[PDB]
Amino acid sequence: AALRPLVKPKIVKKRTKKFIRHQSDRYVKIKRNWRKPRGIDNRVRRRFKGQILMPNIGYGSNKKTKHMLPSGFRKFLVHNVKELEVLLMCNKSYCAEIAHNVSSKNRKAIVERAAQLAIRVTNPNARL
Amino acid sequence: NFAELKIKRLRKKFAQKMLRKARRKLIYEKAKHYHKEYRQMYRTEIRMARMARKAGNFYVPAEPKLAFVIRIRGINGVSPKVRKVLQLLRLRQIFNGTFVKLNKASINMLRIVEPYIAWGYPNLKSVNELIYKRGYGKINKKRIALTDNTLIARSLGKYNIICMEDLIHEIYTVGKHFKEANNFLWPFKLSSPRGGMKKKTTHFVEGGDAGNREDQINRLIRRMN
Amino acid sequence: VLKKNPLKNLRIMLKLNPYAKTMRRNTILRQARNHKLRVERAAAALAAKSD
Amino acid sequence: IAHPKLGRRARARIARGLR
Amino acid sequence: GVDIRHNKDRKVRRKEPKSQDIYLRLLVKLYRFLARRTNSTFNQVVLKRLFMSRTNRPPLSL
Amino acid sequence: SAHLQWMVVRNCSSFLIKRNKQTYSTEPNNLKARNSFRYNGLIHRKTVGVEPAADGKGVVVVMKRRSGQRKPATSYVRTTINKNARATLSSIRHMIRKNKYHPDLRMAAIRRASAILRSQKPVM
Amino acid sequence: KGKPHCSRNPVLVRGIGRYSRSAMYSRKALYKRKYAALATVTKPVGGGTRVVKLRKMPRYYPTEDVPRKLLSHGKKPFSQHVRKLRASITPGTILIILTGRHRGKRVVFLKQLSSGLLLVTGPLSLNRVPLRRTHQKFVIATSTKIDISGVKIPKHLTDAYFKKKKKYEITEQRKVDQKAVDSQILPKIKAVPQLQGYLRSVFALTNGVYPHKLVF
RNA sequence: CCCAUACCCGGCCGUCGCUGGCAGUCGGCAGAGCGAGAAAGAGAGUGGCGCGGACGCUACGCCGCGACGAGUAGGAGGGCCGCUGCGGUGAGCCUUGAAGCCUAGGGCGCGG
RNA sequence: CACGGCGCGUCGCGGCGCGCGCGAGCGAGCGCACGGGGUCGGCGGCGAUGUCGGCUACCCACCCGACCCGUCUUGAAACACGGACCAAGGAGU
RNA sequence: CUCCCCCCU
RNA sequence: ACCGCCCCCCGGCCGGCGACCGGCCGCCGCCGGGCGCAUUUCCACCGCGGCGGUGCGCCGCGACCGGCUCCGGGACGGCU
Ligand SMILES: [Mg+2]
Ligand SMILES: [Mg+2]
Ligand SMILES: [Mg+2]
Ligand SMILES: [Mg+2]
Ligand SMILES: [Mg+2]
Ligand SMILES: [Mg+2]
Ligand SMILES: [Mg+2]
Ligand SMILES: [Mg+2]
Ligand SMILES: [Mg+2]
Ligand SMILES: [Mg+2]
Ligand SMILES: [Mg+2]
Ligand SMILES: [Mg+2]
Ligand SMILES: [Mg+2]
Ligand SMILES: [Mg+2]
Ligand SMILES: [Mg+2]
Ligand SMILES: [Mg+2]
Repeated sequence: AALRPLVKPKIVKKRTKKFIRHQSDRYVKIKRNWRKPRGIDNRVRRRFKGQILMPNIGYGSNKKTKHMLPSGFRKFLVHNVKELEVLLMCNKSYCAEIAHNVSSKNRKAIVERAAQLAIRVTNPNARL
Repeated sequence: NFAELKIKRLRKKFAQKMLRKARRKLIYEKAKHYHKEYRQMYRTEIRMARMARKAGNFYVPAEPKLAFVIRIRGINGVSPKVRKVLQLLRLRQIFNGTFVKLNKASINMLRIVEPYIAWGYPNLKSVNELIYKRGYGKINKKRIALTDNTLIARSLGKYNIICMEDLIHEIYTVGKHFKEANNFLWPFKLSSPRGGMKKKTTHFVEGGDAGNREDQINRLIRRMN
Repeated sequence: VLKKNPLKNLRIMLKLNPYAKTMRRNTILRQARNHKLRVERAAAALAAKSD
Repeated sequence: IAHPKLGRRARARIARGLR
Repeated sequence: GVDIRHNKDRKVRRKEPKSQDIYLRLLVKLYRFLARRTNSTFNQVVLKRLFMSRTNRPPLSL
Repeated sequence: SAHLQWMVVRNCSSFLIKRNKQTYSTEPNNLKARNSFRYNGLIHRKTVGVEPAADGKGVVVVMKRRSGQRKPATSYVRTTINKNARATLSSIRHMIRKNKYHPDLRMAAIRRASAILRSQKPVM
Repeated sequence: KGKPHCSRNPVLVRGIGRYSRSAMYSRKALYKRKYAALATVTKPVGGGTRVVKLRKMPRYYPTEDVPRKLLSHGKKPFSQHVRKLRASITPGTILIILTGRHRGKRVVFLKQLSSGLLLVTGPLSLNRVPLRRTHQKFVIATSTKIDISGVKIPKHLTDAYFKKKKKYEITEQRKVDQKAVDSQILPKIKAVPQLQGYLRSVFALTNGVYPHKLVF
């Protein structure tokens, strides 16, 4: 029975696959990170049929559900206890995440404070 | 205090309500009169043709004053003159339509762009359906759908057009302010012709769709809207 | 504002043009009366033929 | 009657007459 | 497909001062409100001229 | 004044934290903990704050006084309320409203107080 | 005051009246119908009296709340939806259940219920189905009918009666109601030759027969 | 009868235009409007109980309507995209484990 | 029949049109809906060591599509040139 | 917010 | 010596003290302590109780309303 957001709308994504850089499968030196091809003969650049799609602004998600976690909350990164009280009034829509550098000794305190303050934490048992 | 102010509020409210009721009655009676006028006009041609046949002569009806034009060719590869005439007629998109009043200038302008348009003489039912279903008004340089009479009344109040019935009557009879009414009317965006076309490239006379079709434009409209 | 079709929405059509109501009422009554007249005339004609 | 200015008194007349 | 040209689609006039100081921006706030909630066009002209650059606001001599 | 220092501090505050397409404000007397002209607790002459009590239970309400604007030591008055939730909220509401003291923060103060109170109640 | 009279015009078509505005002004006789111009309770306490305020303020406001919704008119709860029935379905008709546990069993239909479900039963003495509800969409209505206009079914049975509770035990009330209905239904179907065996049988599709071709 | 990224209807992203709207959060010290076919005052005046009412507004913000969106050479804008160092600031993080590296784990962003 | 009061009625052509007063332009309630964008005040099942959910990402199968990039060029998949692969460095200061 | 009449439970 | 400007003292006005107040009085609010003593006030639990908001663990179904579409069946009328 985790804490639930104020409203849980139906998140719809126009696309879920990652945008793969052209010819990144043929070579290891070509990273998967997207780069717009600029060759004069490039099929991907010229938008030929059955080729790798290019990211447009048209794929942008709607503003109402943008950046929402599947649980319905929005992420916010915290490093210590004091930053947790910032989310006191952004309670029913914004969840907290402990930064990976935080030691377990402080992590337990942060998670217990969040338990008091009724702020959801997406990684509450990250060190046990 | 405001013992008088409170009653004045509802006095103003009642005055506005009575004004609205009077306006509704006015437009209702005007619609009835327009229906009578349409019936009179429809029967007059029949009567004149009958009397001419009885006398043994012929009765040539008046040349139509109103035409409907639909663009039936794309944007790619258009001669500059044809492009300019299409821009002037406000057909910047395929399966766009508009009303044109007829004279020597309109005849020659349409003749220039015959291969790109299908035009004819619209029927009263065609005008009614086009205005009611696809009719949007050009208010403040914005395409606004006509969902209330006040939108028409503001843009054409000075010309004594105050509702859909005035707009339709003025368009169909080519009134004194037909230019203003038609310009206020945004170009119609018609769907593709259900059932298909015969042949887009060639003229209607030779079995195609381009050019002038006298009254078959109504058959075309029935499937394009 | 969502645009509804006046040709299919009776009260939208009435909002735009109140006289449409009287037109539709008159045509419905006229059609019903004409159909009744034709039916009774056909019945009388059949009776006369049987006679 | 429908004119907002000149029809005010006629509108008043019919409104009172309805009573 | 629509037969139009997008060359002059975007107008170039200034929407706000390019300057970053705060006093001029406060003046701009005040005159924005005045222009949009008053029918007088003097406020509109003054706000437009507040937006302008230095070379478009030449000094006026006594 | 107030708008002047707001323009100064809207983007160059030590209390400003901006990350994850968000922005938050940190200074003490700021209900909703967000960067805004209304809720910034250091700019305005009349400011309201709600904090948890130093003791494990209760709520401290802080009101900025009108005279010592340039005297930080004697500029805030603090009152501790330790009662039931309904009467605590009623007292805060009366203090905000019947004093005509920055009325736009009434609901924010009530919401923040309610929260602090819940936090103070033992967990399940 | 005043007894509520019925509407003066029959509905010609939905939303259009038979008589016009002037005909209504006449029929209503409006020419002679002209017209012209809590939160506290005092209680004694053993002190004195206290003005207790009912509807007291809440002791907790949530961190944030959703706004109201815009108003809409055409939406009504399921309780007062208008109920539709297929023309081919009349009391005393044989139906073929298509989706229940009783797949393809010929069943006699009795009454349309209040929520739109069909109250159906083929006497469980022969085809083994009790008084039951069935959606009108999930049944095939064949064109064979018996005459049940002269039978009485209890008025106490309804959707509240057939509503599921909470192992399911059949009640003596269920048994007696089923007996009461079938004691009248069975002789009617026994009059028609070869009908009991027809109801006992189960509908099925064999190769070479197609629903769009075969009539029922 | 079949179907294109064309046309019609709908949703969503963005751009442009309206140089559009909002400082009116005016509350027991109050009275909750400026959508309504008609340039302009819910004009001011003088004589015949229960203490109560959601969100807002980083104005470089928020909100509403329309139209539109191909692109090499090239031009411009925005990047809470990225790398290294410096002045500030986070009563920041860290041997109860930083940097770096690996991952069939959970996610965000159109993308970096 | 989107007709409905009384008057003074010429505000008038012969009555209709069409003006001036009538506490002076304030009657109220309920109810239904083809009425400024969907609701149900409607329901049914399956859930502890074998089952529920996991767009994407791991592997595999199938149908459709699909020629290797960069470059000069009117024209590149080219029987045009550079390129075995990987790491680091590398060019409008 | 006037008054009657008719029919079915 | 004269003129201009500025600082200080005194006298008289105007304005502000919301980038800058003290005392007195009045009104209101809050807090601490008594008065108050339980038909008031508060805390916790139960009901498969109701209203309102948000949602269903997963898989499904139905109903009516509206928008846009494709199609079918009837009936009426006009030039003819
Ligand atoms: Mg090329
Ligand atoms: Mg071509
Ligand atoms: Mg077809
Ligand atoms: Mg050609
Ligand atoms: Mg386009
Ligand atoms: Mg340009
Ligand atoms: Mg569209
Ligand atoms: Mg582009
Ligand atoms: Mg790997
Ligand atoms: Mg193939
Ligand atoms: Mg080369
Ligand atoms: Mg070239
Ligand atoms: Mg060679
Ligand atoms: Mg070479
Ligand atoms: Mg080589
Ligand atoms: Mg490198």
